[PDB]
Amino acid sequence: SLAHTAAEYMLSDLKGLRLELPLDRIVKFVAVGSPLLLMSLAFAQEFSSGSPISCFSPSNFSIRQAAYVDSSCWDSLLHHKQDQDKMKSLWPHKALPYSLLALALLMYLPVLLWQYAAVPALSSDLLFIISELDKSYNRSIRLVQHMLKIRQKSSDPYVFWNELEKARKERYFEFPLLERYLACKQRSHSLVATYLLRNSLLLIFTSATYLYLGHFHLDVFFQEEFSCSIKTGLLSDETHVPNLITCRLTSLSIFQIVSLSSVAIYTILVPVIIYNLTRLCRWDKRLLSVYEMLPAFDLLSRKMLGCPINDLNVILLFLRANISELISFSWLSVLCVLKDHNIDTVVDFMTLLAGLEP
Amino acid sequence: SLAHTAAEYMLSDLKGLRLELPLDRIVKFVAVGSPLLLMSLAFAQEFSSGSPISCFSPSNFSIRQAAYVDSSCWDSLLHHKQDQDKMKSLWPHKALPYSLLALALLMYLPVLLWQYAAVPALSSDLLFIISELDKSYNRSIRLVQHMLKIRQKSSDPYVFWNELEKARKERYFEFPLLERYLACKQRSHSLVATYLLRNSLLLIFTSATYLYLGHFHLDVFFQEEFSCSIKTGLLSDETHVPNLITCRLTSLSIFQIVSLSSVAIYTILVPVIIYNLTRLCRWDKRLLSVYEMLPAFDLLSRKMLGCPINDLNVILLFLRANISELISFSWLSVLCVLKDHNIDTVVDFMTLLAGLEP
Amino acid sequence: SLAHTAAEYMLSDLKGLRLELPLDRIVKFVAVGSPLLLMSLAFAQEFSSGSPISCFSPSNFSIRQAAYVDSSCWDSLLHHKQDQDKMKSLWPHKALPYSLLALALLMYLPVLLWQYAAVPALSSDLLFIISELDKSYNRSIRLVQHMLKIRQKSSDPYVFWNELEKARKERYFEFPLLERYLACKQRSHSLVATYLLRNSLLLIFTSATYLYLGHFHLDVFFQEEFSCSIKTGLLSDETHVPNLITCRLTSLSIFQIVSLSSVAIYTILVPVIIYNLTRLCRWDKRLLSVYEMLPAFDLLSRKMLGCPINDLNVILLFLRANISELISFSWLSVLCVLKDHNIDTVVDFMTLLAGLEP
Amino acid sequence: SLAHTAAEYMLSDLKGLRLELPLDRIVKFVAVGSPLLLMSLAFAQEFSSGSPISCFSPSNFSIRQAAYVDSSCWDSLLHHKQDQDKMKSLWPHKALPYSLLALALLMYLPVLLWQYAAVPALSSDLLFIISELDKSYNRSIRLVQHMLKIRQKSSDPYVFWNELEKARKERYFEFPLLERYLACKQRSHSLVATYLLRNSLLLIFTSATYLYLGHFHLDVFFQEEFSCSIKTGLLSDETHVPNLITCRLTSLSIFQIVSLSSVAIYTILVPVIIYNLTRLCRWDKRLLSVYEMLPAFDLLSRKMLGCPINDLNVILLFLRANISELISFSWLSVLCVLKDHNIDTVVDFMTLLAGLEP
Amino acid sequence: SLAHTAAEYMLSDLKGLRLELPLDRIVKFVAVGSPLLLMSLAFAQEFSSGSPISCFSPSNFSIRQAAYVDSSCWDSLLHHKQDQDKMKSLWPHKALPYSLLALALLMYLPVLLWQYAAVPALSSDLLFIISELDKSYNRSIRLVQHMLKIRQKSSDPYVFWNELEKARKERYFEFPLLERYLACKQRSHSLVATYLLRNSLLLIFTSATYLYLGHFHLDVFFQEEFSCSIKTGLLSDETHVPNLITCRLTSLSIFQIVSLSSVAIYTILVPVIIYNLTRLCRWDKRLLSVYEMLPAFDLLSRKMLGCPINDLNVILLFLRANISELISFSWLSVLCVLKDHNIDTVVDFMTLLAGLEP
Repeated sequence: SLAHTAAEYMLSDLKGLRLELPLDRIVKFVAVGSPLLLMSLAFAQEFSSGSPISCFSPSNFSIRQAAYVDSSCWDSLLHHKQDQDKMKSLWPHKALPYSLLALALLMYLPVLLWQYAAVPALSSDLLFIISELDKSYNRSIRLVQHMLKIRQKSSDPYVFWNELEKARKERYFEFPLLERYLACKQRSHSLVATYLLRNSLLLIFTSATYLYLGHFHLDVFFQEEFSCSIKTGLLSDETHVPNLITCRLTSLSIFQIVSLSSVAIYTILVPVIIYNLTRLCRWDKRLLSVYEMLPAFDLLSRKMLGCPINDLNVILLFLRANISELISFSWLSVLCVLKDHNIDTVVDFMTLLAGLEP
Repeated sequence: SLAHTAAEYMLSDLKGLRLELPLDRIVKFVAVGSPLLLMSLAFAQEFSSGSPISCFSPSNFSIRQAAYVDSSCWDSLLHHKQDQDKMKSLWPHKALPYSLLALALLMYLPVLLWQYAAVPALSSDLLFIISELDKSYNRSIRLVQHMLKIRQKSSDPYVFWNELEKARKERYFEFPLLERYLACKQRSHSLVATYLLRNSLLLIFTSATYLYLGHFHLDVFFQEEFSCSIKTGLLSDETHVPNLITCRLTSLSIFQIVSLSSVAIYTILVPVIIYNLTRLCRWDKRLLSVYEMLPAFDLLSRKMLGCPINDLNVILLFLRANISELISFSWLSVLCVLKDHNIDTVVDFMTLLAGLEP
Repeated sequence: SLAHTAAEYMLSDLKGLRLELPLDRIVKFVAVGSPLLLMSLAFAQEFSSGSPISCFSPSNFSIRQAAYVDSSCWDSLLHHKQDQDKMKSLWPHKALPYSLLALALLMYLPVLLWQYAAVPALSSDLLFIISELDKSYNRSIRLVQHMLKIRQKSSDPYVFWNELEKARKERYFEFPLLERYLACKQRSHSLVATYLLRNSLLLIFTSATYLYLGHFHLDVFFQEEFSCSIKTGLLSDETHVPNLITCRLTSLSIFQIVSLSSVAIYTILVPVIIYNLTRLCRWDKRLLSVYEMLPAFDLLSRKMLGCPINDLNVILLFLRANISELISFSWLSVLCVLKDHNIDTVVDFMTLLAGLEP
Repeated sequence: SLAHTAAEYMLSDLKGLRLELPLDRIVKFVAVGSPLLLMSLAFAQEFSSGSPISCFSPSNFSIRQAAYVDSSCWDSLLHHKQDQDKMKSLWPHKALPYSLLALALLMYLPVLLWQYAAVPALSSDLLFIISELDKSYNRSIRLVQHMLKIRQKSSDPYVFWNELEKARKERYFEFPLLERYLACKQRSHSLVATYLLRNSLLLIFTSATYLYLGHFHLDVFFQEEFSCSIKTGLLSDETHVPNLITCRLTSLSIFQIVSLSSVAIYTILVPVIIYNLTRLCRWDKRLLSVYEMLPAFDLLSRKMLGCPINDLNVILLFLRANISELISFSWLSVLCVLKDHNIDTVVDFMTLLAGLEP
Repeated sequence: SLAHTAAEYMLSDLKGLRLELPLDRIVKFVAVGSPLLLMSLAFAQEFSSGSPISCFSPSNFSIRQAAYVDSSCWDSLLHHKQDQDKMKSLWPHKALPYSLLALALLMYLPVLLWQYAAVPALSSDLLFIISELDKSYNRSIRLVQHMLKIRQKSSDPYVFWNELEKARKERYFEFPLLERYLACKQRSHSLVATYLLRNSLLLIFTSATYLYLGHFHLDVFFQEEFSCSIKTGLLSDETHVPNLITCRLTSLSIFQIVSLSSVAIYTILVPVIIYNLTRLCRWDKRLLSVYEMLPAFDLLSRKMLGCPINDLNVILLFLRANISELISFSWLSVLCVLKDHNIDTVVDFMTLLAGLEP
């Protein structure tokens, strides 16, 4: 079916960076593939419907005549009630796959906008941050690997605290170009617009589905039998039944079940995206206690102020997801025992030297 | 069929770590793939159903009329018993594929929540622990080898009973970071909760399946014949049978066998999960006699006290499966002849140099 | 469906250079693949049409006679209206797949034309320009290295407003080699209009679609029944119905939705190509500030004069996508915010030596 | 068919070691795939059964009435014999594919038991044993070569009959870790239990198949006609045949041939299992003569006593299978001409020297 | 069809050794694939059989009654001839695919027997022989090269007829282990039995096929019209024809064609196997003349005495096939011009240094 091909092409699972959160990933699957899956079950496989409409034609009719009769009403679904002559339409029955595929394709717009308008600028400059925050450790592997050796002969903090203080606050161990970089991305507001827009389109599309099911569905929902007319044109001058009565919809159950499942999936989907939206309303202070002492991570910790709608929010949010690839997947992750003013300072430094990598 | 594609994408069998225990793999495979296989076998392959319901129409009816009749009841299963007019439903016969697919999808949530909420941190801990445990080889044979070489040069107390403290309490024998890490780890309880909840979800889903098969099934089980009505609408003003009796279900045997198989497989499946849960109720003391002599492995056996519900328990359980990968898949495993107080400790030592690796 | 094969072969997704604008790629995709999607949806999958026409033959006819009836009228679509004898044709219903396939294959013509007549000349110029423009490493920081060290010896305006006049006005800082190329390349006007012609081709194609839809469609839009004639030949000498009335078009709905979708998608598409056409109508000076300071990139900002219809426009626009690939972007990226005259001349310098890459 | 997919997934043919006896492999193949082959041939391909039952309905009945007739008997297989009213059922004809599939899944369980309960420990043991065995070469040719080189420099007792004791009881010729390892492993009884259960499960399963064929089959074996009844419900008040006689089974020949093939194949298979079981009842001394002269292989032949039910028997049986991989697939295998006391112990020597590998 | 799958799995076309004579390969291919090809051709593809039996029921019968007539005799093929009551059966018409599949499976037994019981030992022998004979190049040219270099310095007996003795009876020119190995393999008679059985089982199977075609075929070969009986049970008390004559077999042509092709192909195949059997009955000495000059190959030509049923025979037959892989595919193969007593031996010699390879 077309659903399988769409799922293969659409919604199918730099060079190492993770540019997309597992929450948003799961939301994208559960919002895109669900209508495709419902289409696949509905119009194939388990329920081979065959003819979606059946008619109780009079016995005098021939087989070809009955075929004409029950083929001339599916494209003319009109309830010719005796109550003037309010011909109520049941066009959602013939348009259900259309609506499902339209919803499926509408679900793919926000991810396209996120992939097109924000991925390149994000990717290039985060490659810049990862390409710069690897030599900060290379400083340590090349100038504090003897920090123990010059110290170990003598004692007292005069050979601990100030020996490297001017070798950590210097020309060699600094990155002031990044200071201006983060200071300025604190001011810009372009990248947050993509995220908020991505969430808002999914919200408005879910509301659109809600209203669509509210107006057209839920009205012809317990209706299964209607009377149609055939003598409404060139056939009016013929001696046969003026009204073909009791055309029964065979696929009412799948209609009801598809509608109910479509309601339920979006009802359970709604809270996840609002949680993702409120994720950006606060400044995260989970492990900032250790970030303030780390040399390069200190400037991540100091610019922790002001209104929480800034590009630095998104940058740090994506960093925390990429902070454990292979190299920061180290003592950074290992430092879980320093989470419990002269002894805490020296104990923390020996643990830093205990993980002396090579 | 959707069964083949679902089994392909879903339930399809770092870089070396074993993040799943084999019994868990077996139980997830059995509990997930079985509904797929049953629904595939039932509604395809050997028994071509055709139409699940057959009707005994009066001979006056035309072929198209009979098609309308047997199509207007497969979506309107309502037994018009003469006993007022208790219209008992027979919906599960129609809803069986939906029930199977919903059960299959529901059973797969626990593995998702495990792989998302436990894999990263647990993998980090395993990699760290194995990274410092692989060092322990050249710490008992590269550090203690001058013990028997000194033992032959002296006799008793100062050479074999007064050397076991100046060498064991030595800075090349002591691992502070690992001990502090284990001390911090055994206090944490975050990781075990995932294990308990993933098992409890399996139990609660099995109980829900039992409830579903107990209330909806087991009632329409020996019923194969039910009389329907068609003149319950505008067809009331027509000259034909008022109660079309004897619309017969065709797939009753399939219904029975599917229900019985679903009951039996989960009945035999239940005890494994409770066994897995109670595996954490005790401290494993099978081979601690050999850990307590090794430098690094003494710490693992030392912090075995108090209530066993801690992350240290699960981390040891998942480590034990990985102590036999390629490097600890060595002398440690070869140390099987040490399971049978001055001759014991020497005999334990030249066996160490027997497997001197290079 | 053959539409799947066409989408697989056509419209299927040097060695590093990007030669297509992403917006142009999206326009190409939505213009080419859409008619294939409508054709595949319309005549397969969800809607098993069967026979697009049905006939209400008299009951005297046999099965094969009715087969002759409904086969002799599908290929002879002529409404024998009683209003002299204007047999209106109903041929668009038959020719819809031909029209869709013709439109889809017509959409690909501008793509092949641009691929064949633009890319060959374009690629060499772009790669050459990149080859010389990447040279600033051994042009700027090697040749402007003796600026900061020179500063501290002397004082401000006689150390940084006198050595500029000789250093930049010196052979090794000069790039007139590129200057003759760029100057002679702007005299050319043969290739400037290739892009304009490429856009106008698809614009004329869209106009053709509009005229075809407004002329032949939109007339047979609510006509679903018609009376045919069978005794319009050698059967004229027979005793049967002369006007075999009531031939009903069962697939009118598919016709209406495909026509409406074809109108709507192109209606949304039209302004995008106009925007792309207007993109060439102005000088882009968004980041001209950074270009003029760097030696090599200074020439790019230098030659922005005259009418904006020049080849250099095409090179620069297709180059901005390729200028940001790996190397030239890195230096241009590190500045971004810097858009805010003696301190400015130096603060931009230690930023350059902050990112000394090795 | 499902049989093809089942054969694809299951029953499908470290890093170089052979963990399965070829006889056990062919036993597994012929014991698992045979019911799959019978399933594939019986209900597909050559004999498109269609409806496995046919009914001699009265001529007055309509087509749909006959469809109801032959659909209401296949799921209600009950012979309404006039002999009270012993309604003998013919359920095996329906349950044959289910029975075959259940047998197929059942007979594969011992493979899982062997793969899960014995493979890792066996692999560790064999890996240790070959890892130590490969070293035995440069200890009898690199280390004993100065026996014949000294032999011509002297004569008889002190050069060939007294040097074989000083040169055999030396530390370079001793393997005490091996000796203790095999001494401890011969006491264990865990590994043999898995193998004996593996054979016993096959034997019990074959006996269960014999009982199943004996009781339920072999009774409905020459019956092809049975009189059914339809007036056993709401059709009791109807004017039709009270005993619709003569329902004929179409696939009786398939039934008989499948039963005969099923019994015959396992009857042929039985002796191989008991042969495999009794292979453990004796100590194998086929080439023990050559083992006793090699340094490392002497200990293998030394612990050759007592009751043969030990894990040592299994480890040696599996060792002989991998004794010809790439390195022992050499001089040891070449040592076949030494199978035909002063000349014997020197003639066997220069043969070792001639095969000096590099 | 299972014909395609069976040809895919079986009959499908160390690391360099050729362990099968290609005549055996082609004869196995022809003997195994021919029944599969016949099965695929007969019951699929070109000749869409439909139903292998047609019945002439009286016109009073209904359509379902006629279907019961058709299906009540195909499984009860019994010719009720009026000649007492010899119910001659035509079961081979039904059992032809069964016979073809059984024959195809039976053809595979000798192949697996040879692959399992003889391949390892023969492969080991060939590996050892090739490994030792590949050293023979630098033993007749790098050892014997100082013959003509000395022959030109002397004249006749002591340089070309007395130096051929002290040099050919020299340690570096001798391969005693090869001679002893070949002598040991001469007495053994294990591998020859495998080849003899591999041919004998094929002969026995061909004779069995001839007997099968003789006894059951060739009797019902011109019979296509038989009269059956249907009132042979519960139908006896009915009013219809007692002898429902003329059930005509519509697949007699394929029966005759497949029988003729099956007998013809085996008749053609018979001589090849007996030729292969006789191939082992003589010592092959086609190029023994050039073998007796070479150092190591002289031993091979030496041991051709006595009865030709020995293992060295089969070894040399397998050698002559793989003597031309990559390194003996050299001067040895080039030694074709030396096939035409003092000038011959020198002429035999400088050709060796002419092909000095490097």
